[PDB]
Amino acid sequence: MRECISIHVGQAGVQIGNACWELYCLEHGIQPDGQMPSDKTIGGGDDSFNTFFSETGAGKHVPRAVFVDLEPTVIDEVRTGTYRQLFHPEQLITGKEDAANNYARGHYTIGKEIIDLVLDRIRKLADQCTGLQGFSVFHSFGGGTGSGFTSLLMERLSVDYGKKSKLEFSIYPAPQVSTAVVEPYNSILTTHTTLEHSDCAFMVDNEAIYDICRRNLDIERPTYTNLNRLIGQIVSSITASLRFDGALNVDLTEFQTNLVPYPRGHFPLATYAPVISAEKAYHEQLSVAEITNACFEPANQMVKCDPRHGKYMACCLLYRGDVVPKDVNAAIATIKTKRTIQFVDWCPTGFKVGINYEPPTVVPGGDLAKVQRAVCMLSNTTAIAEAWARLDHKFDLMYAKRAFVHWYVGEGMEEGEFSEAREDMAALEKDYEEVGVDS
Amino acid sequence: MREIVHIQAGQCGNQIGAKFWEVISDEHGIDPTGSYHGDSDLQLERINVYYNEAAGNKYVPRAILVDLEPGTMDSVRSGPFGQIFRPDNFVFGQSGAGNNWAKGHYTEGAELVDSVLDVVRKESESCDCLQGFQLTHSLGGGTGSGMGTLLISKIREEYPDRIMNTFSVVPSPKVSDTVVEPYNATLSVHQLVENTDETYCIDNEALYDICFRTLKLTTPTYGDLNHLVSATMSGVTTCLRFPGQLNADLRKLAVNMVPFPRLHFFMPGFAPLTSRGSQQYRALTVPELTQQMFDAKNMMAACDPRHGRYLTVAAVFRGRMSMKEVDEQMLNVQNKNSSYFVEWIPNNVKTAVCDIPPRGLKMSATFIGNSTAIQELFKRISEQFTAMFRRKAFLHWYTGEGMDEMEFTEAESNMNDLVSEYQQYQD
Amino acid sequence: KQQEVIADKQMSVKEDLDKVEPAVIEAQNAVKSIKKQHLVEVRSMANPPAAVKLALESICLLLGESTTDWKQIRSIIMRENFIPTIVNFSAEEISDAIREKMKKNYMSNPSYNYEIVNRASLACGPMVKWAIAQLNYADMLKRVEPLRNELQKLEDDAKDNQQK
Repeated sequence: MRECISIHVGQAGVQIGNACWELYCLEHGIQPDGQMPSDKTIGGGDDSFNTFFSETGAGKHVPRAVFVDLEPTVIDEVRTGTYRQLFHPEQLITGKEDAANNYARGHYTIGKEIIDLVLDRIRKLADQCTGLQGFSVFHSFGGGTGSGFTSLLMERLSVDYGKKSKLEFSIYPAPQVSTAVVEPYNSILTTHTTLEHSDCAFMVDNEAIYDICRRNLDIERPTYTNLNRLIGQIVSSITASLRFDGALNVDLTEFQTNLVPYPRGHFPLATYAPVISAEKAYHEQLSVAEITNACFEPANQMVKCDPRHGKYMACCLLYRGDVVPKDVNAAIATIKTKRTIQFVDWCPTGFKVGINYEPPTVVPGGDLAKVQRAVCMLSNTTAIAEAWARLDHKFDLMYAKRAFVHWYVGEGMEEGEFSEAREDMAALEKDYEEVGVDS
Repeated sequence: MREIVHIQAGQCGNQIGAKFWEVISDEHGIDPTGSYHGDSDLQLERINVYYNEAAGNKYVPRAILVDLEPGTMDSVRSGPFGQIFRPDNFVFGQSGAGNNWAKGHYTEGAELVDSVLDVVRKESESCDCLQGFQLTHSLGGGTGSGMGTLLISKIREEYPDRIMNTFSVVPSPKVSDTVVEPYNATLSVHQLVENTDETYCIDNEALYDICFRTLKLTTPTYGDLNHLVSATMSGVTTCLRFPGQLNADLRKLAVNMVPFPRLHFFMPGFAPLTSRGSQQYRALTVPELTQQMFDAKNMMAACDPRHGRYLTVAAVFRGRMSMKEVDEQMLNVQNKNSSYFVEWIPNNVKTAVCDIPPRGLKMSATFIGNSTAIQELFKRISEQFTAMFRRKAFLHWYTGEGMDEMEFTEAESNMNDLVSEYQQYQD
Repeated sequence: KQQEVIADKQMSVKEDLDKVEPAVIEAQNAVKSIKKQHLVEVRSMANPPAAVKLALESICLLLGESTTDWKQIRSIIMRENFIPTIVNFSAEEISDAIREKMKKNYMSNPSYNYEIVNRASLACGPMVKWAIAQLNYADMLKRVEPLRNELQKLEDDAKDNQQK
C-alpha cells in the first residue's frame, strides 16, 4: 500500500501517465502546491499534503513517478501548471532527439551515448522503489529507442533485478495488420529478445483503438493526443481500482501467477467497456451484466482470432464500481453456458475474474466520469500461431520481391540475427499451432 | 535552437535565398532593421532558426549577408529583412557569371573557390548549435555549371561530416536540342553525383504552367514564383520543429528519402490549392490537399517517373485537421495508385503534421516525390548530341581550356548507367 | 642433353604455378578492375557491425589512417584515389610486415574471420573471403616466390648456358 513507482518513456507512454495523473489529482482535489484543504481525501496518495504526498514526500516534494521527455512544454505543464509541487524539477528530465524507428539505433548508435544519466536515475529508482512491488513500465516498443533501447535496458533489468516484478505496458497493432510492409523489421528482434527476457506485457491494439475512437466512441477528430487520454483512462480503471480502495485489491505478483501459469510470457490482449458514444454522452447506470454486454458491443471485442473462436483458454474481466453478487455470477456464467465462445478442450472452466467495489468519483469532461460500474477485459486465445506466422510472413513479403536487410546492418546490427528471428517466429508458430489445436 | 546557415550559389541560388529571408524573418518576429515584432512562441523559441537575438532585443542573423558585388548587396542590405544588424554580418568579394565549363571548372573556378573558402572555414567551425546547412544553387554559365561543380567538390572534401541539403532550380530538364555539349554536361552531372547527398530539382516551366493556370496570371516572374516556393517552405522547416507525433528527425528521415542505396533525386510538388496569389478562395481542406498529390501536373521536372511507377512520397502539413479524415482520404487516394507505387511494396505513404497553422493560412502543406523510370532524360541527352557530335566543331574550347577525352567517355558511361539504374528501378 | 633437361624442369615449375594462379588472379583482377558489383558492396554500411568495424580499421591501415576514421574514410571514398591506395596493397606488393600483421594477428584471431564477418554482414563476409584470398595470393607471391624464382633461375641459367 499504495501502488509502486511508475516509470514512463515514449510519446504515448509519458502522456498516458500525464492523463492518469490528472485523474489522480481530480479524484484527490489536490492543489498544485501546499497544503490541501480537506481531511484527508485521496488520489496521490491517501495523504494529501505537503502536495502531492504520494507516499513519496517532504523535500520540494519527492515524486512517485518519473517522466523522461524531450519537450520543455510538458515541463511547463508541470512547473507552472498543476503538478508543480507534485514532482520536483530534479527529476523532470527534458532531452534531445534524432529518430530512426530502428532497433540498432536505439540500442547502439545513440543508445550507448545517452544511457549513463538515465542509468544513474534507474539505479537510484531501483534503490528507492517505493511501493516495493516492482517496475511498472510504459512503452515505447515499436520505435528506434522503443525497440532497441528497451532491448538493451530490459535485458539489463532482467539481469540485475531478477526477483523484482516487471510489468510492461505497450501500444501495438496486431501483427501484419498495419499498412507498411517493412515495419516488423526492428520489432521482431525485440520480440525475439523479449521471447526469452519478458514474462508480463499488457497490449493495446492501435488500429482497433482508432476505429473504436472513430466509430464506436464516434469522434470527429481522432488525434494521438486524444488516444493518450483514452489509454490513460483504460490504465486508470485498472490501477485506481486495485491499488488500495473499497476493492478486492489484487497484488500484481499473485495476478502474474495467474497471467503466466506455464513458461513463456502469456500476455493477454486488452480492451475496456464504455468506450462508446452513449456512455460518452452520458448513459444509464447499467448492471454487472449490462456493462459486460457494454464491453461486448460490436468491435469492442477483438476479431483477431475471429469473433468467438481461436481456442479460448480463459477470459479475465475486471468489474469496477459497486456490485451485486448474483449479477456478477450471471455476467461470467451466461457467455460460457450460451457457449458461442470456443474454448480449448483441455480446460473450458473460465474461473478467472476480478471484481472491485468503488464507484469513479472524477468530474465529467473527458471520456471517463462519475459512474457506479465499469469493466476491463483480457482475452487469452491459445490459437495465436497466427501472430507468429504473421510476423514471419510479413517480414519475408518485402524480401520475396526486393532486398532490404542491408540498411539495419548499416545501423550496426548483425545480418543473420534477422534470419534466425524470422525462423524463431516461424518455429514458435508451430508450437502455438500445438497449443491452438490442444489435446 | 537549430541555428541554420544558408549557402546560396550563383545569382539563382540567391534569388530563392532572398525571397525566403523576408518571409522567414517576418514569421519569427524579426523586424526589417533587426528589431522585434514577436510574442508568439516561434518568435521567442524556434526563433534563432537562421538568427540570433542579441544587443537589447535586436537580431544578428546566423545566416549572415554574403554576396559577391555591391549593388546586389545593396538590395540585400536595404533588405527588407536584411538590414538587421551591425556591420560584421555584411560580406562581399570578387564576381563571376562566366562561360566555358572547363575554364570555370579549372582556371576561372579556382580563384573564386579561393575567395569563397576562407570565410566558410572561419564561419564553419564557429557554429555550436548548427544542425545542418541549407544549399541553393545556380546553373548560370561556366560559373554555375563549371565552377559550381568544382566548388562542391572542395566543399565536400572540406565537409564530409556536416548535413548539406541541396535545392536546385533548372531551366526545364534537358528540353532543347544541345550541340557537342552532351559530353560536357554529363561530366557536369558526374561531378554532381559524386559530391551530393540529398538533391531537390525544381522546374521553371512547370511552375510557369502552374502560374498560367492555378495562380491565374500568364506572366511567370521567377522572383515571385521563388517567393511562393519559399513561403510554402516556411511551412516545412518550422513544421517539424513545432510539436506533433509524426514530425520525425535525422536518422529516420535519411532512409525515408533513400529506400535503395544510390543517390536519389527528389522533386517538390504543390499541395492544397486552386490558386495562391489570386482569388479570395485558394483551397485548404483534406480533400483539397489530396487532389494535387494524386494528380500528375503540378510536380516539377520534365522526365516523368510517374508512368513507370509512382514510388515514394511525403506530405508535411500545418493546420488543425482530423487525422483519421486524413488517413481515410489517404486510404481512398492510395486505392488509386496501389501496387504500382512499386509492386514490391503496395502503397507508399509517409506524412508529418502540425496542429498550428502557418501565416494568414489556416491550412497548408507541401508534397515531395522521388525518381524511378526517368531514363528518358538520359536517352534524350544522347539523342540531341548526335548532330553536332557528327558535325562537331565545338568540343575543342572546353578541351583547350583544360578538359580531355577520357573524362568524356567516363561521363558518358555514367549517363548510360543512369539509363540502366532507372530501367532497373522500373523493373 | 643438359640444356633440354634445363628446359623441361623450367616447364615443370611453371606447371606448379599454373595450378593455383588462374583462380586467384581472376579474383585479384576483378577488384582491381572496379566493376559495379564490387564497388556497391564497398560503398555500403553507415555503421559497421562489431567485427566489421574491426575489419574497417584494418582497411584504413591499408588506406594509411590507422583506424576506422569514418569522417576521413567518408571523404576519401568518394574521391578517386581510395581504391588505388588500397589495391597498391595487393599481390607481392603487400608488405611482408602487413602480411605478418594480418596473419599472426588478425588471421590468427576469430574477430576478423569469414565466419564472424559473414554472420555480421552478407557483404562483409565475401569481402573477407576476397581480402584473405588476396592476402594468401599475396603471401603466395612471397613464399611461393622461391618457385617463381626457381622458374626464373631455370630460365636465366638456360640463357647463360646458350652463351657459354
